[PDB]
Amino acid sequence: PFFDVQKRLGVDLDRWMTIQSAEQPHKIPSRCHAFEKEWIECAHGIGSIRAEKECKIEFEDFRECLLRQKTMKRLHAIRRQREKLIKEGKYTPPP
Amino acid sequence: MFMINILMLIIPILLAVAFLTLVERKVLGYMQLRKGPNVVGPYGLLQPIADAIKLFIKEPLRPATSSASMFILAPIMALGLALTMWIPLPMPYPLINMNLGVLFMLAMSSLAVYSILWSGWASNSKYALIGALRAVAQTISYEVTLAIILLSVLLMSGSFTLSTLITTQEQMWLILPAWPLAMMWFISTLAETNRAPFDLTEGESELYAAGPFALFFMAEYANIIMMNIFTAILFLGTSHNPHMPELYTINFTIKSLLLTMSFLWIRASYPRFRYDQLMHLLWKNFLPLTLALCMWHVSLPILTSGIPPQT
Amino acid sequence: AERVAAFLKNVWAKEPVLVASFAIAGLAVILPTLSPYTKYSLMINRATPYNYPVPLRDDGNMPDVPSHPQDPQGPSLEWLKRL
Amino acid sequence: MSMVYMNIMMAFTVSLVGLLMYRSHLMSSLLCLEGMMLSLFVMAALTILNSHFTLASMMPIILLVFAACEAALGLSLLVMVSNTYGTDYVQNLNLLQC
Amino acid sequence: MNLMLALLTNFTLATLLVIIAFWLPQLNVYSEKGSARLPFSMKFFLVAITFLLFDLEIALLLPLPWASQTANLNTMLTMALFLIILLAVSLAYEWTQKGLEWTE
Amino acid sequence: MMLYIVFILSVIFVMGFVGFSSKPSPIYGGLGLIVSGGVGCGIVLNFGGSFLGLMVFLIYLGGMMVVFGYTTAMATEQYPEIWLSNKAVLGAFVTGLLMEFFMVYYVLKDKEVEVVFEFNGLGDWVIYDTGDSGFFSEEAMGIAALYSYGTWLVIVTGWSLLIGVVVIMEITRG
Amino acid sequence: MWFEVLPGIAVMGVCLFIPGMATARIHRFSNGGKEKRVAHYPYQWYLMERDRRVSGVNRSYVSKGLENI
Amino acid sequence: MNPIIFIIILLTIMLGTIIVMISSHWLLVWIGFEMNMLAIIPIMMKNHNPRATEASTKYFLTQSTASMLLMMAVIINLMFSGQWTVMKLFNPMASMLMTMALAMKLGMAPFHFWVPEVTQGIPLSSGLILLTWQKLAPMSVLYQIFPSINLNLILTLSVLSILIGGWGGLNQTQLRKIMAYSSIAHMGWMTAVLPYNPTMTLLNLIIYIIMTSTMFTMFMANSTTTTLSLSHTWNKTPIMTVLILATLLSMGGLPPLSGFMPKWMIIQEMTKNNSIILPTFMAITALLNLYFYMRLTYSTTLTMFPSTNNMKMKWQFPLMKKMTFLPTMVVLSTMMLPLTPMLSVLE
Amino acid sequence: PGIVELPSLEDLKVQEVKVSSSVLKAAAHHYGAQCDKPNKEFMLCRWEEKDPRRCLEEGKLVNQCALEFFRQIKRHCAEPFTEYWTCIDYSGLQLFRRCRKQQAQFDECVLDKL
Ligand SMILES: CCCCCCCCCCCCCCCCCC(=O)OC[C@H](COP(=O)(O)OCCN)OC(=O)CCCCCCCCCCCCCCCCC
Ligand SMILES: CCCCCCCCCCCCO[C@@H]1O[C@H](CO)[C@@H](O[C@H]2O[C@H](CO)[C@@H](O)[C@H](O)[C@H]2O)[C@H](O)[C@H]1O
Ligand SMILES: CCCCCCCCCCCCO[C@@H]1O[C@H](CO)[C@@H](O[C@H]2O[C@H](CO)[C@@H](O)[C@H](O)[C@H]2O)[C@H](O)[C@H]1O
Ligand SMILES: CCCCCCCCCCCCO[C@@H]1O[C@H](CO)[C@@H](O[C@H]2O[C@H](CO)[C@@H](O)[C@H](O)[C@H]2O)[C@H](O)[C@H]1O
Ligand SMILES: CCCCCCCCCCCCO[C@@H]1O[C@H](CO)[C@@H](O[C@H]2O[C@H](CO)[C@@H](O)[C@H](O)[C@H]2O)[C@H](O)[C@H]1O
Ligand SMILES: CCCCCCCCCCCCO[C@@H]1O[C@H](CO)[C@@H](O[C@H]2O[C@H](CO)[C@@H](O)[C@H](O)[C@H]2O)[C@H](O)[C@H]1O
Ligand SMILES: N=C(N)NC(=N)NCCc1ccc(I)c(Cl)c1
Ligand SMILES: N=C(N)NC(=N)NCCc1ccc(I)c(Cl)c1
Repeated sequence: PFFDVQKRLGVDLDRWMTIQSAEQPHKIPSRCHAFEKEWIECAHGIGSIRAEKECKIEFEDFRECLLRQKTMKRLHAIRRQREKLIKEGKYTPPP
Repeated sequence: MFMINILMLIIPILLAVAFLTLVERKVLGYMQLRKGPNVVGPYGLLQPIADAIKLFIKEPLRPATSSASMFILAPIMALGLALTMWIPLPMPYPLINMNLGVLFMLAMSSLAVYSILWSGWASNSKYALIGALRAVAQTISYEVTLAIILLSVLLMSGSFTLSTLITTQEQMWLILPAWPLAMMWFISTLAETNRAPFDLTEGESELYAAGPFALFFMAEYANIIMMNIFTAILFLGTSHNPHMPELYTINFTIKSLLLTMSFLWIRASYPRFRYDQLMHLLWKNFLPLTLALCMWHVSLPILTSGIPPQT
Repeated sequence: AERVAAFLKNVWAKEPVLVASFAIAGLAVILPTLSPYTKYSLMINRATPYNYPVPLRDDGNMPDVPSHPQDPQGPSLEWLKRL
Repeated sequence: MSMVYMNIMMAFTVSLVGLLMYRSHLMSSLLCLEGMMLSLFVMAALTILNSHFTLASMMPIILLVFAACEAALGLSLLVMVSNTYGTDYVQNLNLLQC
Repeated sequence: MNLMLALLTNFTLATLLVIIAFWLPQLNVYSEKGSARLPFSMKFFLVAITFLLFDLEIALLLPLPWASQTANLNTMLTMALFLIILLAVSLAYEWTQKGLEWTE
Repeated sequence: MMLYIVFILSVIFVMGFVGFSSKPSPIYGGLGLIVSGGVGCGIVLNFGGSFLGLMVFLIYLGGMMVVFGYTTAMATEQYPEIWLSNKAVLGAFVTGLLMEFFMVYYVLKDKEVEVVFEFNGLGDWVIYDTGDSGFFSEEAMGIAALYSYGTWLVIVTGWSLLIGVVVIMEITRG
Repeated sequence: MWFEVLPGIAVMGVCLFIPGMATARIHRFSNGGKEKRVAHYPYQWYLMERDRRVSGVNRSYVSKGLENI
Repeated sequence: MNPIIFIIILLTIMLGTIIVMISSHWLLVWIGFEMNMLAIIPIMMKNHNPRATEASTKYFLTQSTASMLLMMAVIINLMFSGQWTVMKLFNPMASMLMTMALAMKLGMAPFHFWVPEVTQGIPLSSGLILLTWQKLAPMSVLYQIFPSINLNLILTLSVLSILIGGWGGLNQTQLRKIMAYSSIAHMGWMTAVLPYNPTMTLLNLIIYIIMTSTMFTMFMANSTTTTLSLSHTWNKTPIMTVLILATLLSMGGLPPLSGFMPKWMIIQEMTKNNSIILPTFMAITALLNLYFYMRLTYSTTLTMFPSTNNMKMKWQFPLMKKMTFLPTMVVLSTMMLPLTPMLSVLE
Repeated sequence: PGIVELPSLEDLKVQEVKVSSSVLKAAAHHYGAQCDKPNKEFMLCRWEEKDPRRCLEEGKLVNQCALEFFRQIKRHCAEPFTEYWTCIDYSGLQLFRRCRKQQAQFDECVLDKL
């Protein structure tokens, strides 16, 4: 915040909803809770210039959980191969 | 097997609407020291059939409309939405069991105002458009209290599921703890359905034809019945015995019939509100009380320790 | 006390609908603070177990934590059964 | 990204281009502005629901409420423009040219 | 799937009744027999706009049956009453400013 | 397949947007937005957002869009112009549908497409969660938290709505 | 006389009675003679899906008892 | 407008700004902008005339479009980082959208067309708010997201604004349009230095606000909105003509006046970063502003323009307008250069 | 990246408790008391490990306890239990409160016989 009034007064006006690993009703966890927790703890207090390099591993994993781009690409690869074999008769799926 | 179930809801709804026209005429007649239909079939039982056939073989005089698509759209929307309002109703089992059934009915009913608006545009006449806008203003105004009254009741029920109202009223009808809301709810449904003393669309034009006229009429009377079925569930909850569901259906039907007859009773008894006066009945009388009773019904379960369960 | 009483009688005669609205809204704001049952609404809401009660690893110095659900340690809902 | 995001972003782009490419009616441009809100509501709701961000579930409601209040202000300006000129044509709003 | 079928049936039947209501035998063989300010009060605009703003407030009150299940009842009850009171203040403002009048 | 229901709804979503974004008569433009709103609610419904879906219907379509149509009938258009009668509207409408069809055809043929950015086309179901067995709606828990966690949000939201009433009465008094 | 209004009311009442009666009996017919299972929440759906696998005929309303133990 | 309502509406304009400045959540930032735009419109409309209605509508369309683009940036940021914290954005397309949205809100070139027109169409007091208080919230967001802004984009906006502001002001006789183009030019300096030292952005913003408030207040004091009307001041309030002269020279960046300090400091920070061409180009281009400031001094203070006979009737009455804080602001607007090292309080 | 290590199909085999949800609901309260110890050990393992692969053996003991629990009911109280869960199964919501007569018979049988 430009003027960090919240921290000066110790009052929580909107911090409670900034991240998905914060406290949630009935302890319902977000899907990427562990990934966001890891990235936040890696980058805590060292500043964003340092974190962009030193916490790239945690952030890449968290981004993978968020949008699953690498997982979908892998699934697309296996499916495409399976169609070829079905189109060539070299594979019959089990039951 | 589910399509059978849909038809066994649609067809009886349309038949009940047809014979409500007979019942309304005969009840009004006897309150007017006369008889009403009693020639077309024994006790007028064929009168709805003669009227239906007559209307559909009548010349469909539609003036060159400013919008062909909106002329067709309005009756389809009106009738389609009217039938949709019935599919979550527990009688005692709903056709579609919705977790947010109460909210679904509120959302669908709020769309019914488009048929009024579109039919105004299609009329190609600024006089009918102005009549449509006055009706829309009345309808949305009374949507405010219906939603808030409904919310206040659900604070004693605990959920938006319609069948949970049955459970809430196992020991006692909700009309006892909430008769002030039942009073304003009931009058709001009259104004919502443009029923007398709130029938200002009919009165003001005094001061559509054939099948397309018939369809708007069918949708109106389907809504009237559905509103009174909703009122019975909301405030006069019938007990449900899972091994004899038909005892629920008999008792709940009688309450809905009686509530619908009270609509005809009221129409026979009072003069019509002026337009500004039914606007003041809402904004300056019902809404202040509904807001205060909404505050009260949020506090009451908390202060009595009577918060209902979520599930 | 009297000029206010003469004020209430006027609004009761002229605007009974508004007098009732304000009266009900005041009770909705005031009564929760006076009611002796209000405290139970908090307890009942907390007694409803929405999620699994994850057991604690026993380190040998938790005499207030029951080992079995039917042991006598831990919160009791006897107060709720009577209510 | 997921396939649905392709079309939701496309809808926002389509309404943004509609908004930036005026015709004559101010109301037509106000509809495009609501279109952008509706696409934002869907994109936000999908992201929040799929990720199970529980406390963020209220955010689309707040978006809807505030943007509807914005639209009410926009409509009020349109009627005042229409009262002045008898139409809601944007071409009439060119006095401040000089 | 059931809800989709119910909706499709309801509006398909409504469509069929409407079209047949328009196209029935007639037994005749002869030839058959714009964007301005509508003269409508600003008062009717204010009703619709007033309905909208109250409707947006209602959207915020709708979660109340679920909110009453919270352990933070003190906060929840204070905020519910605050919202409804603000709704009442809105009505009081329109009322005392002659926004609910139909004369003139 | 019903496995692509979300994708199909989003295709109609875009077509409704190309409908009113081409800006025909504000009456027909309003219809295109209403259809898009309903289709948009269906998209939200299929992601598990029942309440959020019904809010679009209750508030966006039954609330805001009703007032839009009401205002249009009063202060804009009282009788629609023939749809697609103007060449500019038709050109814009056709162009958006042609673009949309190409995206749909290419993403369906390759089960992926790169329209500026690269998207997957396997179906939206692939990203769904696989472990739900709680005795409540999580969306309902989140929205109900407005009254416990969101005190600040309630205050500023309620204040803005009240000011909206005061403001619009100032604007329109003239 | 007033009771000649009753025949129209009776027809109306039977018409309103059929929807509720039909749904109740159709549910029993399609669910093995029991009430149709209600699943408003993921937990209830999870148990219903587990019942479908346990049934051995892919019918959640076909129950297995101690005879399967 | 009822005076109590006016106060509450003014307090809501401020509250919307404060919410933006204290928020750590993008949703609350967006709400602050929406609340602020809701309350500003009535003060633009308060004199009820077609020009005011056109100005408010053009303002509404610009600001509502920018706020939708901001919301889009926030949501893209949510998808690619799963959080709402107000800070650097985690997606270049989100960064561009937010930067363009804030540029539209600030009226930076090439999104500037609304500023001269809206300012012309509203009363002086409303124009004072629009060109001073309304810059606070968008600048306070740029202050926080700058680590992720595209350097070429932000510097292109800065350069275009200084050029368009300088050129646009050369052709104006209306005082409200002059201040508008002056505002566009000054926003260019504020954002040009942002990538290098945001503290100098704050310094230029604060000094800009003080000087702009002084000009508007002096225009209000005499109810002058045109160049010729201002040229009658010498025959009514000679002291005012001198205060206008000093303030205009300060706004022109002439030493030893206050308005030189922001240009001085911004040039220093840019050169420390081996940026030499851009500061030099900026400083020369700002001479266009100095030109049409000087033109006003000529017709206001340094010559005596013709008067009218009815002006004598005005001699018999005293200034009754509030002119709140004018003596303080004019001194700060002109005599602060010796205290330049005080800028470190802004760190 | 590495290879996601998975157990063998045979490492996951175990006797399954193939009774319907109404049967489990009817026995749930006694089952919670009788099989608490192996159940809590498994749930402690799952929450500490955050990995289903690390608690498979604890999950096999959960199944074994459940089977032995239902074998005891079958041996002794097969008829009161059958009447009780059959009453639960009729309800669309599987309500306890509609089956208190049958619950009392089942409860009285396990108390005497077990
Ligand atoms: C301290 C470190 C910082 C250093 C930076 C430099 C500081 C200087 C800037 C301070 C701010 C400007 C304040 C100037 C106060 C002006 C008061 C004055 O000199 O008299 C005004 C004069 C009064 O006229 P009247 O109202 O009629 O009363 C006398 C009866 N005849 O009115 C007249 O008679 C009209 C006079 C005709 C116009 C002549 C203008 C030329 C004189 C300009 C003086 C102000 C200098 C402004 C530029 C700054 C110079 C450095
Ligand atoms: C122009 C009008 C300006 C009005 C300004 C009014 C400011 C009001 C500030 C409200 C927030 C007060 O401070 C904050 O409140 C809420 C409830 O009290 C607390 O929140 C509490 O409820 C929920 C429950 O999970 C969580 O937020 C948290 O677990 C709990 O502490 C915060 O811990 C506290 O930091
Ligand atoms: C609900 C199902 C009922 C199924 C009944 C099926 C019966 C089919 C036969 C229909 C007979 C209709 O009978 C005919 O209706 C049309 C209504 O437009 C009347 O009107 C028609 O003829 C007159 C001239 O005669 C024209 O001026 C008029 O424009 C034309 O519409 C005819 O005068 C009438 O002869
Ligand atoms: C007990 C507290 C319960 C919480 C209540 C919830 C908040 C409701 C806020 C409503 C505030 C309305 O405040 C209301 O303002 C107007 C001021 O013109 C007063 O009404 C006054 O103006 C009217 C004209 O309109 C005059 O005819 C009347 O003689 C005069 O009293 C009302 O007497 C007062 O009630
Ligand atoms: C225009 C602004 C309008 C703002 C309106 C705000 C009105 C708020 C009125 C009710 C506030 C207090 O309401 C009620 O008070 C009692 C105090 O006895 C609180 O305390 C009660 O409940 C708590 C549970 O948290 C118990 O631990 C406590 O023993 C009990 O006394 C309640 O938690 C609160 O629900
Ligand atoms: C003005 C029109 C506004 C319309 C807005 C339409 C929605 C915009 C969608 C933005 C989301 C996609 O945003 C884009 O995603 C891809 C991967 O997913 C990112 O990644 C891409 O560029 C970087 C380059 O280092 C690498 O990750 C990689 O080469 C490539 O995948 C981009 O850095 C980001 O810009
Ligand atoms: N208001 C009344 N009750 N009398 C009346 N004018 N009824 C209208 C007659 C009617 C309309 C549609 C249909 I379908 C049917 Cl069957 C009968
Ligand atoms: N961002 C920049 N380029 N400049 C900057 N703020 N540098 C930080 C160095 C600095 C300078 C003056 C002071 I006083 C303090 Cl405490 C710190």
